[PDB]
Amino acid sequence: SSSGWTAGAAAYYVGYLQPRTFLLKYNENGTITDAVDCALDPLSETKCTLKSFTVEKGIYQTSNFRVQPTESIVRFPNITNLCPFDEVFNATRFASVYAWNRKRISNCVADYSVLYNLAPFFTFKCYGVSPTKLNDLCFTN
Amino acid sequence: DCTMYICGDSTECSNLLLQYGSFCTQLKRALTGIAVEQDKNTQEVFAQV
Amino acid sequence: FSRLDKVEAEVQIDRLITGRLQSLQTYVTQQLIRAAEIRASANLAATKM
Amino acid sequence: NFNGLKGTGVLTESNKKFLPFQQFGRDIADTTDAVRDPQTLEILDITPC
Amino acid sequence: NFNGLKGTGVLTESNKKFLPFQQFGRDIADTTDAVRDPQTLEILDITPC
Repeated sequence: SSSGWTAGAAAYYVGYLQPRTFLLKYNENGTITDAVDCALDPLSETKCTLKSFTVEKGIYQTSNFRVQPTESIVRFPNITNLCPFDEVFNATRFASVYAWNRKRISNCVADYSVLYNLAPFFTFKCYGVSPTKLNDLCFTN
Repeated sequence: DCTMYICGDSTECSNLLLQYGSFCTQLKRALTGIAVEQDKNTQEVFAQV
Repeated sequence: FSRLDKVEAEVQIDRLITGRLQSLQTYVTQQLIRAAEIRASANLAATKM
Repeated sequence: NFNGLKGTGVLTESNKKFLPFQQFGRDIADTTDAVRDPQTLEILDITPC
Repeated sequence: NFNGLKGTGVLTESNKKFLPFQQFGRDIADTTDAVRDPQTLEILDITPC
């Protein structure tokens, strides 16, 4: 008898939830008695932008309509070169602190992800730039 | 447009402006009184016939 | 938002969002002052008419 | 997004001529609204939606 | 300091009815005015001194 069962009828409905602004009318007893949703109808919008349920005849103003973007496009210089980063970080010899050497870095694409993976790095705190955002911002010089 | 003159094209700024309270809706109401007034002065000076 | 961490970008942006919002107040207040003189000058014209 | 210049708007065909060293077109608002695509030499006008 | 709800005032008997779920009553001014005592289900009535 473990296979095949005769059960009664049953019905159930399921819905999902969205983040919305609702106007709820608490009665004198404090239980919910009326409710409206702003983002359903223009009449609902003008109801909930005046904080009332009955609105008198007249013109009214509500949220400003704006055109949502359809897609995204990113344009960077078409050059594809590796910046001389590792050789700087893997240089056999470093100059003295009083004799610091300044190098020009340009005309290349710099990838900081490979630098992130180096274990013995100690000091990494970037003030004017968020450290995680160095992989998507173009550097003049 | 309070929500866009301040944080135009920035969703997070608009969210940040939301917690500032009933400030933007105050100006939309305040300037509406000025806007509707200009439809009364001319409706009072010129509509005496 | 493309140059600063979210932890204290709020501190930075607040120094920019309060200036713009306070700037918008000066314009609104000036609108109330000006529209009060025009209204007082409209009722001077209405009597003339 | 041009060289990190993130924003929301539309791209149209412009007629203003840019000097070889000029890439950022500003306005009275003193914010960028006219740039040139790095891949080409064409000047693009940017206006909000 | 009801359940951490710090406040000051004098508490009297409240004829207002709370549903068994509801805990804190709020007024138009958006502040607490009635609390349910954990030991006694009777509803208090917060009002400033």
